[PDB]
Amino acid sequence: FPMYTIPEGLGPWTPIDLSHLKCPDNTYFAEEGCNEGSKVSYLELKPSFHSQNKVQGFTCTGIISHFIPNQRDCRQAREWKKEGDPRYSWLILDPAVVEMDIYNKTMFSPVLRNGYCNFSPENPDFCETNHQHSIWIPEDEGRGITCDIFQASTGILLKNGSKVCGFQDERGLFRSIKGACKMIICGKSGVRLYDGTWVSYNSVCHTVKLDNIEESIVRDLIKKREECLDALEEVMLTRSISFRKLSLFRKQVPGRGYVYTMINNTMMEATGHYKSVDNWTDILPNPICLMVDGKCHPGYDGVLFNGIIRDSRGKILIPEMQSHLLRDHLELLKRNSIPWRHPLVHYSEDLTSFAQL
Amino acid sequence: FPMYTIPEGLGPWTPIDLSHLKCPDNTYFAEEGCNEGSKVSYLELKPSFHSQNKVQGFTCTGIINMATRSHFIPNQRDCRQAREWKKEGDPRYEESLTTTSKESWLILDPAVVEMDIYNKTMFSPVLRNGYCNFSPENPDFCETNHQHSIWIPEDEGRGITCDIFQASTGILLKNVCGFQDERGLFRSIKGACKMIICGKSGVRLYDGTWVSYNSRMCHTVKLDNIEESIVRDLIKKREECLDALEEVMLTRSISFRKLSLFRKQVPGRGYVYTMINNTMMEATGHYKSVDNWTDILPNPICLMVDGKCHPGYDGVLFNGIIRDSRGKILIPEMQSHLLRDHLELLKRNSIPWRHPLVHYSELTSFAQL
Amino acid sequence: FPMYTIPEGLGPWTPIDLSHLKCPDNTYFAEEGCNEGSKVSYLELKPSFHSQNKVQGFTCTGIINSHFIPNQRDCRQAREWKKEGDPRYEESLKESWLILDPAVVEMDIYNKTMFSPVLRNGYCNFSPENPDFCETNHQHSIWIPEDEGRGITCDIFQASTGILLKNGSKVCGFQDERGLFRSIKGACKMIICGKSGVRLYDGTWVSYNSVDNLRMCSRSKVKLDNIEESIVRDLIKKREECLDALEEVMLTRSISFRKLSLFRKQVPGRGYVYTMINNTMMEATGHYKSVDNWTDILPNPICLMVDGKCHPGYDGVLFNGIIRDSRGKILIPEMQSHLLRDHLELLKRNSIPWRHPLVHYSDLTSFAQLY
Ligand SMILES: *[C@@H]1O[C@H](CO)[C@@H](O[C@@H]2O[C@H](CO)[C@@H](O)[C@H](O)[C@H]2NC(C)=O)[C@H](O)[C@H]1NC(C)=O
Ligand SMILES: *[C@@H]1O[C@H](CO)[C@@H](O)[C@H](O)[C@H]1NC(C)=O
Ligand SMILES: *[C@@H]1O[C@H](CO)[C@@H](O)[C@H](O)[C@H]1NC(C)=O
Ligand SMILES: *[C@@H]1O[C@H](CO)[C@@H](O)[C@H](O)[C@H]1NC(C)=O
Repeated sequence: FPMYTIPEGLGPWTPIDLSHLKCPDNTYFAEEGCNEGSKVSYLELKPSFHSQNKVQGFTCTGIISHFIPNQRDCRQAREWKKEGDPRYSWLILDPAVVEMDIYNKTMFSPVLRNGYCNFSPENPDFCETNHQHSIWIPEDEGRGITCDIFQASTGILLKNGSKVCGFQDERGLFRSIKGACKMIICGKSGVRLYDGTWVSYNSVCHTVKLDNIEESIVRDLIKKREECLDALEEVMLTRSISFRKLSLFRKQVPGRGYVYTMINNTMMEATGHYKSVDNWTDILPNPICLMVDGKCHPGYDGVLFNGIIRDSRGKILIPEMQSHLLRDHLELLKRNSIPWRHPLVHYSEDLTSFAQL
Repeated sequence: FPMYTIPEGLGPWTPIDLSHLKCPDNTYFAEEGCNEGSKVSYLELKPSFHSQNKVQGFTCTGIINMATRSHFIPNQRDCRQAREWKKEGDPRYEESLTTTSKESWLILDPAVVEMDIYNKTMFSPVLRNGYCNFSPENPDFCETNHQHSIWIPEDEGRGITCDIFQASTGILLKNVCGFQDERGLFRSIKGACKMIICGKSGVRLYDGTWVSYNSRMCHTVKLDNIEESIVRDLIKKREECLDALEEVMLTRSISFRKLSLFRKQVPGRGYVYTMINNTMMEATGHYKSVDNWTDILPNPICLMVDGKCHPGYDGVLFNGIIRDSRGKILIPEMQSHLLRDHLELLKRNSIPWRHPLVHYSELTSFAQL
Repeated sequence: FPMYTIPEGLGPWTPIDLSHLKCPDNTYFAEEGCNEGSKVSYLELKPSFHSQNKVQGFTCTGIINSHFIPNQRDCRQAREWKKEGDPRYEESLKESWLILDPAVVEMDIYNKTMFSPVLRNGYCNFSPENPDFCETNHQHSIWIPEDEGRGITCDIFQASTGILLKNGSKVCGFQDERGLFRSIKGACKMIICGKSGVRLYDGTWVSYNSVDNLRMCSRSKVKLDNIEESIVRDLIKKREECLDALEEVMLTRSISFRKLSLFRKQVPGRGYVYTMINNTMMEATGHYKSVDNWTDILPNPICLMVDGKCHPGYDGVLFNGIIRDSRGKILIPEMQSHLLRDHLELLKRNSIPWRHPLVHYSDLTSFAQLY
């Protein structure tokens, strides 16, 4: 476990719900007798693609007693309110972020009926929401779907004579072949590696295979994960989080993983390629500049990503780093409120509780 | 400490308050010089007995209306009448409706209390001074911290019974150091003493289990005969469960993850907690070591306890175990070791009920009902 | 780290806010080749000095309509009628002053600036334009100290006698009158109330000028590089555990006597001592010493030995998590935990209710629910 990790080539931020935060996958396999290879021109996935499984949406509830709304007017209602004249009819409650896999494009969320939904002839452009009379709609009719998900990059396919022991990234990251498998995405053939990255290079598929690891390291990963899950348990309870606690969601080993922040009291997600950091100067060459992708990362409203913030005098507070310095800071400790809980998440079975709005 | 641990002989559930959660005693002692012996036949304690510490009950509060509101000290007789009306759907609701005056007995339940199984002394924060004793001046009821609110057990008999033994067969091992369960789990004489229960002759072992045979200071643990590293881990584990308990009592919610911290990590007698009807539930069981998940999970959807797949309640089992939507058995410790996160195991499950007369300081605000 | 730790020469209690809880400094430096030296007779700091950071105060709000800006002593007169009884409560039911207290503020004891969220933009300085009060983030509410002199004083010194230790003619450390070695590592020279002396790394000052102290002190208000790795990351475990304790207090406005004991200094030396009275948190200051055997401090189940005398406590609460049960047994959280003896009274989350309305405030007004 390096002292620290910092994302390389960070993707754009997507707003998410609290329930979307996931504890990092901290597995990383070493390089042994596998160092030489041939440079392989291959395309891999752009960082936005890994934020394609979060589809923005709103919900719609009709009334005079509640009635079953239909998509067309729900949209023009949702298009108003985005600027406001009538304010009522169809009650529009947002954000309603859902997950969806790239393959069947199935949607998954507690606000959707039976936990999930699939666009069908009977619902071509909406989901039912296990409410009496509320239907869920995405914010882009096309659900931010696209296949412009690849870019050119140069790596080295690693020799072991004839056989392939692994891969090495354009960044330099050794990614092994231990948990690699072959899979087409968007009509291109490529390899799917344990780490999460997909690469286009062809030779010869949530879970985790953990049989070839020393007890000591599999115990440490379980330690790490449980720590993070307690924090998640408490974030979900209190709808709040401290920048300290948020740092437990930072992928602790080099590799692809999520990067988390808070903007406008909403949790935000992006994808990056994590690189080991050995010296605080390597990412803070002076106290006021967090170096990410060769640029000072400015942040927003004093908040960078992954629990990093900026104090009252402009200095960067990296939780892990302050903690190793025994220098406590109330700003790292204060609970940041994430108020929004969507009404129809915990809903069951003349006018609902969301008569409030 | 075994990988996991599963109850044998799982007794019936009784409802408890969150405060009755009790972090397990994880002490278990070795067999290093006690080979074989003669199979003896004996009486041990039915699990239900170990739940005689808890006595279900309710509370009753006199209610005088207005005219054009007030408090009186009712008697058990028609508190019990109004309580029974509340159990079936008699218009006891009409009672709590609003010169002209109305008398009503406001029933508030559950009010589970703790009881000295011998003193028969009940303990609660609802009882006046946190305890109560039946007397000729209160034959069948108790006083609370509210002068106009009485406490009454649901069973006039407070489940006091002596039908608490029954027949079991095991092995007395020769050296004589201890006895082997009908479950085959060694118990040592280490930390044992003598005592009489329902007039009977028997020994109590460190486990607390009682067996009928003979070949006397008697709750406590001494833990001297324990190496440093182990007692550190016992403390480590216990403090970890106490953290869970503190947050449970505060938040009045509990996640199945954390619920698993109350299971006895070692074989022997201990409690088994589950959640039925939005209420904590307690039963007693004899715990058995587990070395391979497939011994309890003959397939993904069957949890093996007392020979049968446990059906579980509301797709939820005990000790933090649940069923997913398809029936898959989620055992927290198991999932955790596979690095497989489940929100079902993380959602804080609400145990909302909090009795008004707990920590009440001498018409009342608790009264709009 | 000693099994436990007990405050010697315990000063008085100052009511603090929850946010004023601080996680201890568990550093301590051993002796190597620093055995004996010359006895000395010095001045050291009264423990109350270390709570001079906390200036009590109240806020006075002018009601007539709160639409009236109150004069400073239209407010003290109102506040002193709250302290006792009087018509105060009858103005609240033409000109009247709603008093809202406590309103503790931190103060830098040299430039005398006060800081708190009830103050305008979170801080305050006296000026000829407010020689005896402060502004709030509400235009009709001022803030006023409880003492005109904000606890300022130079009567902060006490006479005690130490041992000045020698390796060579180089001085390596002191031995306070309690007996506890305090090294010279990270010591500096400073002037308090016009006396000059050395500030040792433990938060203590003694008047006694020694050689090789050519550098003066920067901020009274830690750093640490020459310590065993194992030790430094042990300390980080303790700090982090205390910081978690604190994150939940601030959120929930409550704390258990289990949790509270995580704030006690794990090593001998100057440290804060915390308790609750009257549903308010409370800080004091003492010179902690190692406890090696519980009976040293618990000679008998009902008496906790602090400064020769049994500590009475207040409402069954003595400090640092120590409480008295229904019998009057002394429950030291650490001691109960090592015996695996659970007690609900330790787990119980004790409420710290008070939230002064004017914290981050931004006709008539809403918190004016007549009090
Ligand atoms: C007194 O000294 C303190 C330094 O401890 C100064 O504190 C700063 O005050 C500004 C506003 O006045 C705050 O925004 C800063 O956060 C404070 N810094 C610290 C370190 O507390 C204070 O300004 C000084 N006052 C005077 C009059 O010199
Ligand atoms: C946050 O809110 C402000 C105010 O409405 C808005 O202008 C801003 O664009 C929002 N944040 C981002 C990242 O756009
Ligand atoms: C029963 O025992 C408890 C302590 O174990 C005591 O508080 C209670 O008063 C006793 N009552 C009687 C009647 O012995
Ligand atoms: C606590 O409150 C009482 C008044 O009820 C008062 O007499 C006592 O001095 C207070 N003690 C402290 C330490 O504040």
